[PDB]
Amino acid sequence: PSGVEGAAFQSRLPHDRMTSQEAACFPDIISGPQQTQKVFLFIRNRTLQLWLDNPKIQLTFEATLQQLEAPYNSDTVLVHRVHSYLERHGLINFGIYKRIKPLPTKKTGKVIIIGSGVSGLAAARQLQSFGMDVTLLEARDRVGGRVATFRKGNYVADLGAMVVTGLGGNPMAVVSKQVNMELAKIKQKCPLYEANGQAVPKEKDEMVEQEFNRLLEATSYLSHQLDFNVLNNKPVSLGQALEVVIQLQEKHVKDEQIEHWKKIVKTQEELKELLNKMVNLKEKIKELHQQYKEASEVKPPRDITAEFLVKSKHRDLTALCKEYDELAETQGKLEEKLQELEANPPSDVYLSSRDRQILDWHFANLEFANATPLSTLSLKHWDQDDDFEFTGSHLTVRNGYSCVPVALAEGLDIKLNTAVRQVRYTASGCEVIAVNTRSTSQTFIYKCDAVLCTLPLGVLKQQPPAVQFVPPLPEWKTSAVQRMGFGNLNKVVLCFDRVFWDPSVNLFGHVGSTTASRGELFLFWNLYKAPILLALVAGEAAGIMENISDDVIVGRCLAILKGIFGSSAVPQPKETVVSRWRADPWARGSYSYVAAGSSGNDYDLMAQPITPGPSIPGAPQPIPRLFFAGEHTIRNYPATVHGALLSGLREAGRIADQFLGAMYTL
Amino acid sequence: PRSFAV
Amino acid sequence: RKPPKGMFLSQEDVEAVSANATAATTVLRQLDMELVSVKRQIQNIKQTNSALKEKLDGGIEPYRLPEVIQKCNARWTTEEQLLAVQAIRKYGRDFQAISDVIGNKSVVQVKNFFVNYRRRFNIDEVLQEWEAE
Ligand SMILES: Cc1cc2nc3c(=O)[nH]c(=O)nc-3n(C[C@H](O)[C@H](O)[C@H](O)COP(=O)(O)OP(=O)(O)OC[C@H]3O[C@@H](n4cnc5c(N)ncnc54)[C@H](O)[C@@H]3O)c2cc1C
Repeated sequence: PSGVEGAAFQSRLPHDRMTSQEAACFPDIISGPQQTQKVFLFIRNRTLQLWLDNPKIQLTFEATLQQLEAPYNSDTVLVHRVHSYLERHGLINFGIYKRIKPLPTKKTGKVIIIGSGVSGLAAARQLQSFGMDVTLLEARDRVGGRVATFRKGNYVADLGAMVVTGLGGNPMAVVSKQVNMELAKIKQKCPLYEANGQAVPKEKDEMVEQEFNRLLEATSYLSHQLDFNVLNNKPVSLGQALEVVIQLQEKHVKDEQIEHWKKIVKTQEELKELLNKMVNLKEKIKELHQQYKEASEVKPPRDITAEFLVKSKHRDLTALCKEYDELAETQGKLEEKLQELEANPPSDVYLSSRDRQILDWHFANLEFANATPLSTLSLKHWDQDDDFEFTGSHLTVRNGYSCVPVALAEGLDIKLNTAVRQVRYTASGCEVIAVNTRSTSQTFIYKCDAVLCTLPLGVLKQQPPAVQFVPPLPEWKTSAVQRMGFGNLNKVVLCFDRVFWDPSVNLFGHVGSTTASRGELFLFWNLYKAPILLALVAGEAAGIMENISDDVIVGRCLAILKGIFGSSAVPQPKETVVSRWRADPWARGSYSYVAAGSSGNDYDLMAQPITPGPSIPGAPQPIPRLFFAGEHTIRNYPATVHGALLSGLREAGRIADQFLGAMYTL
Repeated sequence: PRSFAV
Repeated sequence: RKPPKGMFLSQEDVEAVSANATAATTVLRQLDMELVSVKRQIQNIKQTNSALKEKLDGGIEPYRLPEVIQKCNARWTTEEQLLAVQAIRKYGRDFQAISDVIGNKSVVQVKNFFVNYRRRFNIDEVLQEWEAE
């Protein structure tokens, strides 16, 4: 799409329909006449277009009305309501841009933001934009959180977020114009290499992949059509479903063979009855010939009964010979019908040990995508966020993704090396207690109106708690925390002095020996300027490999690489880094997934703020105090950078509405 | 999520 | 609506392969046995048929009698009549067999004979005695 309607698309909004959020802010319009709605929609779309066409400078209300035409520029308060709405909820003027209106003289309200990940930073910038007092508390000695970029000399490699998953409707598309990201497209061609270290033939590579894709659609069919979603009171996982489907396919292979040989025995048994009939006939033909021979011993002249006997037995012999020929005719037809069936049998097996191994790579890919064993993913919901996927090629931040959080961090009060230990929220306000990570006995107290918690789901999951909530988080919130899945996936960065791989290939796979190890170093990435190869440890392997030293892991890497490129073509790496995300105390994993027994609806529960009880009993219902952003709080874009980014924009909007009021709702 | 898959 | 074509999944089968912990391996075992059971039954009848084929070796070639080519005649020689009466006694109403025995009479001429000499050759008695056997 392009034009005004394209700007709505690039902002994840229907161009010709009002969203649920829009209905809340403009209930007058959406309940009103259809004509007004279309006016509204155009104003919204046009303003978005204006911002998107030039996102390096702030778009003021004045500048907006300036570029609007009649009859749309007539109602100036509608234009102001729209512009304010779009500014509040971070659809326009978000990220890094030159400010036309200088920051307000004095700040209103005070917000403490826990964590300076992308979600934290995105919110911070917005709240400061709205003229609030904002301080971020970060346990690490750097901003970015799960956006981690290794830098040494010329080597640059992301250990966390790495891929921009398409610019089509991506908020990162805006950011990429504001921040100098060297975005490079990823050619999706991925050659596979078996355990021995030799390429999978294009014969297999396609016939296995096609079967994989066919197997997934099958699980989807089991989920929706057959409603196979709960088994023995437990919720069915994607893994279970895939197993069930495969087994049914192995069953069909055998069912086919059984009914094929069953066809053979019936033909063979028809031949048996025909041969028995033929032997019994030759038996009689043999004897009847002898009788004719003996009857022909009576030489002429002979009486008529003796003549009759000769004639009679002659008829009876050619009559039975007629039968035998027709039975020998049938014999030839049944005998070739047996060579027909024995010529082309049904398939011998469903998948060979070589096939099943290549299929396991395809499963490992999925286990990398969801950062979890397929036995944990929800059958019904694992891919619920599919509809909201972006369009366009996937890209890599060639100069390292960290350039983004670092850029967002510019101009914000961020306390590094500050580990939040306790969050206290009451009717009158909040206090946050943190310690210095370096010397833990040194204590800090932060008093604020509102707390925005961007603690990773893994951190929120910790047992015993790393962060204490006073009062405890409500049942419904903590239940969502347990139900939701927080996965794990790790990276190995190999830095060489020379390129020994195919420079035109961005990624190549390695096929493991077992199902158990399908995720172990199963994929390699060639993305960066410097000679760097990046290897993935996914699925079950991810968790186990964290208890294994870097040297051993780098060894297994070189082993596989030598097997593929030549034993003396793979040098010793100059620099090596191995991530341990589940081990990391400020992450406790990689990113969330839809666990079995969870749904997309749990993500909504995560985003819902907390309102404390009253101080004095009988005092009025208080303001909401504790707010939640983060990758794990956005139903439609979970486990991503843009998803985090957006959740931060979301909460900043919600907090500003709560503490500065919404003047645009009138 | 699924979109990460190669 | 429908599963991918070639992929086989029925409501009945899903329940069967998930009924318990190892019901998956059980069902696949029964079919593995059923396959061997049928597969050896093939070689068994293959062996039986091979033996029966060895008996039929030679065909029926040493037992064939040459073609008796003779044109159809209108006249009933006394010989042919006596052949007929005897053929009726042996074959009954099978006019084709009786025609083959006499040699030079058409199936219709045989049927004519049944009517023509019905009284003089007591063909009633002759036929009722064929029925007696
Ligand atoms: C290996 C890997 C690869 C990935 N690849 C991609 C990709 O290609 N594309 C993509 O879109 N996404 C990717 N992601 C996910 C993406 O990086 C995250 O979803 C996103 O960065 C999360 O941001 P956040 O602000 O929600 O959480 P975080 O970035 O984790 O921010 C939370 C912050 O809170 C801090 N913190 C934790 N505990 C405390 C405490 N007690 N006190 C104070 N501070 C605390 C942490 O240090 C952290 O800075 C990947 C993740 C991993 C692990």
